[PDB]
Amino acid sequence: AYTNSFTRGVYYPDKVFRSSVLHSTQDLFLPFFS
Amino acid sequence: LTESNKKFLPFQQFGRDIADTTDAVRDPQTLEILDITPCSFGGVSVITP
Repeated sequence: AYTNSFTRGVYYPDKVFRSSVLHSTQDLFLPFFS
Repeated sequence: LTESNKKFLPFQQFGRDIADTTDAVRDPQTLEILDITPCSFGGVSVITP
């Protein structure tokens, strides 16, 4: 069967730390509601 | 340098800045997080009559 992954499959893309920023990353991700 | 309260995950060793500059580091020998801050600078104005 099938089901919908709402906002799952989300990880930290890089080996670096950030804080209180909105960071854009083009990486291997799981699309939302997939 | 200075002690920092940032949390670096075990794989995380360097924290980058907006300008892709490391603004916080993890020491390879001791696993503690250090603050980074560029040294003071500024123009030198000369006031003269």
